Amino acid sequence: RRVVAHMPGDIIIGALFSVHHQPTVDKVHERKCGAVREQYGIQRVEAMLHTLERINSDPTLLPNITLGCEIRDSCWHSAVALEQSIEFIRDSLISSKKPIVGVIGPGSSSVAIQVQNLLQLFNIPQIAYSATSMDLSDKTLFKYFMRVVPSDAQQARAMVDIVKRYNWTYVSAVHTEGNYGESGMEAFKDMSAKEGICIAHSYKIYSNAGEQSFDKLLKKLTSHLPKARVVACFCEGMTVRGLLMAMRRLGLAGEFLLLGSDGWADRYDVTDGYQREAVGGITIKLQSPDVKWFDDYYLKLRPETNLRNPWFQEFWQHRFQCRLEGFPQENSKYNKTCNSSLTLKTHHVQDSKMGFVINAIYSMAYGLHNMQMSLCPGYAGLCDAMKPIDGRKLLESLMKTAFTGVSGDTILFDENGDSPGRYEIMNFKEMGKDYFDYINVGSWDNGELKMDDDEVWSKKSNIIRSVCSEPCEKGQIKVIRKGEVSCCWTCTPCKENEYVFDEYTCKACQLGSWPTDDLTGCDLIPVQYLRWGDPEPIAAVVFACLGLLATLFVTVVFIIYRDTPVVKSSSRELCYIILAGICLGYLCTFCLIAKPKQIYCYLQRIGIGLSPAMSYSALVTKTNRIARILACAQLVIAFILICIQLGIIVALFIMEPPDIMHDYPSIREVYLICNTTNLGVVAPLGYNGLLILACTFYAFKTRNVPANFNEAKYIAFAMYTTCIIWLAFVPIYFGSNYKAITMCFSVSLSATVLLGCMFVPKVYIIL
Amino acid sequence: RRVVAHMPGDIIIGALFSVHHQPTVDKVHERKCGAVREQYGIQRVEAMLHTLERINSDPTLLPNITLGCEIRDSCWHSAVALEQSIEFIRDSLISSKKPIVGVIGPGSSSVAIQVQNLLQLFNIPQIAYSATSMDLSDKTLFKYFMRVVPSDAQQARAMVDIVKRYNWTYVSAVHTEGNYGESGMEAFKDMSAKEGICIAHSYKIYSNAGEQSFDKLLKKLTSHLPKARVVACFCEGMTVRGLLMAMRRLGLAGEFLLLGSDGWADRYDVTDGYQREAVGGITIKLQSPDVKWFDDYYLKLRPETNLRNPWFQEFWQHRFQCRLEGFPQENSKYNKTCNSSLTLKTHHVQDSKMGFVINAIYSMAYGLHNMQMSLCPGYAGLCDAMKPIDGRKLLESLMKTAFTGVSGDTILFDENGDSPGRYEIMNFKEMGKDYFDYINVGSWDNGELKMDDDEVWSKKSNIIRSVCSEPCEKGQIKVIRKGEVSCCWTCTPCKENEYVFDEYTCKACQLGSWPTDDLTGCDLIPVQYLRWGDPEPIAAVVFACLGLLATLFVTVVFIIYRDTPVVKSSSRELCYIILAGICLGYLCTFCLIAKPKQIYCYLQRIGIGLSPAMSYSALVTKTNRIARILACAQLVIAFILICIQLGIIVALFIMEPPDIMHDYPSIREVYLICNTTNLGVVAPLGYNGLLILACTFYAFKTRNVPANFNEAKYIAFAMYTTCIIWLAFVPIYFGSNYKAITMCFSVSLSATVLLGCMFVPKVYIIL
Ligand SMILES: N[C@](CC1c2ccccc2Oc2ccccc21)(C(=O)O)[C@H]1C[C@@H]1C(=O)O
Ligand SMILES: N[C@](CC1c2ccccc2Oc2ccccc21)(C(=O)O)[C@H]1C[C@@H]1C(=O)O
Ligand SMILES: *[C@@H]1O[C@H](CO)[C@@H](O)[C@H](O)[C@H]1NC(C)=O
Ligand SMILES: *[C@@H]1O[C@H](CO)[C@@H](O)[C@H](O)[C@H]1NC(C)=O
Repeated sequence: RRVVAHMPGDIIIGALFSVHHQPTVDKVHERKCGAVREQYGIQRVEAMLHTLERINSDPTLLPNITLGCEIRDSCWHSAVALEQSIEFIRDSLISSKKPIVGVIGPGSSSVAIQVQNLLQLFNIPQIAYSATSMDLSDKTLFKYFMRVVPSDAQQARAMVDIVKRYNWTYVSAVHTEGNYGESGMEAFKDMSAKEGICIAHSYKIYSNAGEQSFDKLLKKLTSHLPKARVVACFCEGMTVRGLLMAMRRLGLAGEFLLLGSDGWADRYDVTDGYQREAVGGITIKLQSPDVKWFDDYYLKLRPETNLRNPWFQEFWQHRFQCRLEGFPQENSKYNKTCNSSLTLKTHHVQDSKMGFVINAIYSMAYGLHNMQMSLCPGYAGLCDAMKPIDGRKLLESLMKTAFTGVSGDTILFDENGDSPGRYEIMNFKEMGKDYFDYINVGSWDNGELKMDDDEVWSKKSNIIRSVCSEPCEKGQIKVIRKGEVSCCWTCTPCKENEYVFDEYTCKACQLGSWPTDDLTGCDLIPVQYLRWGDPEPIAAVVFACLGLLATLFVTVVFIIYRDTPVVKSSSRELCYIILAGICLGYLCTFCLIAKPKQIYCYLQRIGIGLSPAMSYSALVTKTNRIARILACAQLVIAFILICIQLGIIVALFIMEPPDIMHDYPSIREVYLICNTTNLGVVAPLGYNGLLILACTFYAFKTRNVPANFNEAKYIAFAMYTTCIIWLAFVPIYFGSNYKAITMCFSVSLSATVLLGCMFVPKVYIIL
Repeated sequence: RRVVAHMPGDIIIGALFSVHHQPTVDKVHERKCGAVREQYGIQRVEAMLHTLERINSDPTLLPNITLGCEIRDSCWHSAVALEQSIEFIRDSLISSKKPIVGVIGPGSSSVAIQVQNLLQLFNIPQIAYSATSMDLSDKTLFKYFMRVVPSDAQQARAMVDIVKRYNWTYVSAVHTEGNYGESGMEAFKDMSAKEGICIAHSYKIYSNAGEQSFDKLLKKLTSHLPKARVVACFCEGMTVRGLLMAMRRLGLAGEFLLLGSDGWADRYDVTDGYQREAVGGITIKLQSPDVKWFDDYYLKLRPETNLRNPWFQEFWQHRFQCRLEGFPQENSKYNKTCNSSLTLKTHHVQDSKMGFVINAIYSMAYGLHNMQMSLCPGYAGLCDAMKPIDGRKLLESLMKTAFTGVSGDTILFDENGDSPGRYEIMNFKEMGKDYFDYINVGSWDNGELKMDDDEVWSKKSNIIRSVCSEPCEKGQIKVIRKGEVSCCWTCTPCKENEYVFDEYTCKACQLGSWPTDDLTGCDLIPVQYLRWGDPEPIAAVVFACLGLLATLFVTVVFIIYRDTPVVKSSSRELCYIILAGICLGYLCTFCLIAKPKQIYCYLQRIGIGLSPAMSYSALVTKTNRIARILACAQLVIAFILICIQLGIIVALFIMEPPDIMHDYPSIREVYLICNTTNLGVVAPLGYNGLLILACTFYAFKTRNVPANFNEAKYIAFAMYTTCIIWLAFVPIYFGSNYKAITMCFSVSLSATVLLGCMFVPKVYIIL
């Protein structure tokens, strides 16, 4: 029964426009709707009527095709829209009074969803101009749905893009609870993980929550205020006003950067009285090019002339509160009559989604045109393959369609039947006096963000990067995981020996290698040289040189005077073995102090093994001779004893072959030593000790022999001193790391005491 | 325009019955349906007409309420059903010619789903009588849906229940591919995991697959034929025929137990010609009580009398291929006329879902009655709160409704708007000759399965339990995981020392504990006793006794004759120390061989430490005396030497305090020994060795002293033998576990050789 605005045509596009207000709870079953909507309603019906006239008058597309329409009141309520959609469907069915080819979707998403659920069963393509819910992106559930508006998912995309632009990490996130805000925050946090942006706490409040509730929410948000300053509300306007109430009450303004979605977009009524409260906030609007087409088509519309629109007349009486008695719709509500002088241009503000409506209409027109060109390239009108027009092929054409819209830019439909995003970023800035207002600060389009950074803050004193992680020191400071968020670093330095393995992971490289200046990596420290002017090495060298000079002098003296009683007092043949042993022992000091080559690794051990063994073998033979007392015999004994230690050295070579060892006293210290282990040093020392104990046993028996001018007494004393020195320096050797120096001093002083205690009396006597 | 069977009433229940056949592809847009369905169609319209008359005539419920109906052709096709549903909805809307309160759902599930998608938007409760798809169980998607039939999920439940009853694990599973079979197999495998039933391989074929494809499927199934014998097909009849073609071709019958869902339920046409092919198969049907109500209401229906049903007349001409020229529906298709004598009782077979239709009708009637009683307990007719009847409250009543159905049992609606399952299990058994047919073998109801096991196989020679895991041996056989399925055990035995920790997991308990007979657990083996009649212990005891007798005799003899030259030859005072040492050493043997008590742990070590040390201390003093040669002095030396070893024992007690050790030579052997470690045995042995070496050194000097009638020579020889024995038995001690026995023999023989070599000559001389 309800009146339908019917424009005649050949291919007939239906539409649902929210002409009347939502009926209250009392008339949900009767379904008597409220007052006529001005901005959302009749503007749109006039829009499509004029648009269809223009398309009818445009030879550019659909040449011999006339497009009619039916406008049915949608009342912004699901029930009424469903009634009207039923009327559409039955008309189309009984047609098979004319079949509806497609339909322009209702405003609200919560209504468009149900209308889609109904239309999906009859292959009726629907195009929406206001449905922005992202649950309509599915094609499993809503196959026949087309949007010239981007979903709220793309609002979330724009917000995350601008946050990325301003380089923030630890931002707070609140959202209105319901269909809108909840899903919006889900999308936002979905697209946050792809950017590494952290979220403080996904707070969730109503628009009807108490002032106390709002204050509690503000306190909860401010709990992390020092760290988190940018609060993204996927918020309704009333939520914004609630938060502003809370901010004025708590007085915690300034740090709270209110980044809002399409809530307080341009709606200053949201923030009237609270201009100072939320200055510097960032919001988003849909791009709405003011279309002059409708301005010209609409401002010249008088009630009498505009006969085609049925309720328009009625609208007049409500628009101006005047009762046009002359007009058939002589409503008794208004007292005064309507003056002919009263025009419509006054207070004329067109809807904020006018571009979208026109875009949807052209979208369907171009869909039909594309399908016509695909299937009817013959007759300029309706071909054979179009007479039973089917929704499947029309939707197929509509998926793969594009054109320049009335707005100015192109309209593309992706896989999910969504137009690309087209947003304007705006800031609630303050003027000179208390006249704060909204100003455009750039645009967001299809992914590319063109913001005007210089416009906001007017300087480089913006809100600090809300982050839980200050940039770590490039030296050794490594990130940690506090377990709270994914961007809360405690830049604790790595170990002195560690390097920067990763940004979040630290490691220390292999032994010997030490990190660089900035711990970029690590490098191997040079090995020790062991030929130095160090006091201890030079002291050893001086001692060895003095010993060599003394040995050479005494050797020469004893070789020349080989018949004197003083020389005859001792073995005039076996002393050469002593001299050779002593000289080799002295040269051992020089052997150790050099570059520790493989050949040197051989020679050093060879010398330090042979020379002491040889010397003490001669000593033990001499002591045995003395014991016999109180010479082609003892030579063989001495040779065998020397060969014993030579065999020991050979066996040690066989067991553990020498190689140039990179000795590591620490990990930050690298020295170069041969592979002489504990066994490799003890074994020669063991044999030397055995010979020394033998000498001690065979000489202690003759501790008090003053023969040859007090010879044996001083020899015994010196040997006791030598034994004491050996037993004292063995632990000093093992309890230190200056191994080469210790061996040098030990052998040098051993030979020195021996030579200086057995030969100095002899030299003094002879000269 | 399409003719609607309209029964007048006050509360009007619509219905959709598949009156005509599905229109072919050529007339999907024209929507001209095919021939009139007999079994599925007009039976049901007559059913509901008579049922509504009866409910109208029953004062038991809805006293002053008359129920009308509209029957609209459903044509088994989605498009026609949607057209008719649109008509219903528009009638109901314009009513607000009379409002439809509810609707009886279309037959097919693929049609009921779409009709539900349409009706959900208008609060129109729908009850289905044939929709068995389990995607309709959801209430998120299909809120206003009621089923008097159970879903296919419950067919899967029944199959899994019977498999559980017959106790099978490793069963093959095949399913028709599509809406039916795929979802059915999903449900079956869902409910299999709750029972631990394994699946061979979820094979998936069409009903249109080639004979080659069917043969390939049969080969794939038979690939596991020895292990898996029961093949559950959630199968269409054509799939069954395909599998039977394959079975006849391959000739792999017998082992293949065809457990089928509602495919070849009673449809012998599926298995005609293949009676021998799939004997012994198990199938399921919906319980269909043959309702005599409809039999009486329907058999007395003549075309002329039955004016209320519009197409019934037409049905007549198609039912009998006679053209009733007299009747207004004088179809020209049939040549012959209709004889008045021609009745309808011939070949009368009612539909297999008659009970379900009547149950649905009564279900809606009882829903209305319950809601009436809930809201209108006043006027016997329509109260105030019912005039604008709403679907929400009607569905609320329908959810919480129950009654005794026409079938005989109750109808309950759970949370998901589903009636409980009611199935009859049937077997394709063989008669005497080649006359194999279906026979009922029990029922399944709401969860309780009442099968007739004795009916099937007629003996205990059923199909073997198709399992991958034979029952493991109760001893130590543990299950494994081959990685193929969750019930493929290889009953490998556990370790000899292991126990049955779990059915699938094995473990071995703590040390010492050994498993029981059946490895139920483990128990601690008793410790060693070490007081035995074993040959070696008894030999030690005999030796010790002989030694004690000899020692006592010689002690007495030497005490009496304490002045003889033979006795005077040795120390006539120090020999008492020797005798006491020897006797204590002998008693050590008895000390070791007993229960190893804590006090015994003390005493044994004390003795074995003191006695040898004391004896050898006296020996070393004697040897020192001899060395002085070649007495209140040596007594103190001996006492000090004894106290040395006593202090050694005390220090060993301090370091490692004795405790009763459960010694474990192996894990299956438990002995009881003190905590005498290597150190605790070597230290006394070390001291003993030191004294022995001292004795050797001091006696080897006097190896050839024939004084006192060849005394020292034999003593030296015996001491050499003793040293050899010690050096030989130390490794024998360390290279064995008979520690107590070894110590006993060592000490006993040491004392024996000592006594028998130092004293036997003396005794022989004196007597
Ligand atoms: N964009 C709207 C608005 C929208 C929204 C989207 C989804 C769910 C709820 C919901 O309600 C709110 C609340 C606050 C801000 C914007 C929205 C749409 O419905 O698509 C737009 C037609 C609606 C209009 O202009 O009134
Ligand atoms: N039980 C049915 C039957 C059914 C089924 C269920 C779901 C999807 C497909 C489908 O097709 C098959 C194929 C073989 C066996 C049974 C089914 C139902 O549609 O509910 C029953 C009304 C259908 C009838 O009697 O024809
Ligand atoms: C982070 O943002 C700042 C401006 O706030 C700017 O330096 C740049 O966009 C980002 N930083 C770097 C190092 O690129
Ligand atoms: C497994 O099934 C068999 C009959 O096939 C029967 O023993 C019983 O139901 C099950 N087994 C046991 C041990 O209960």
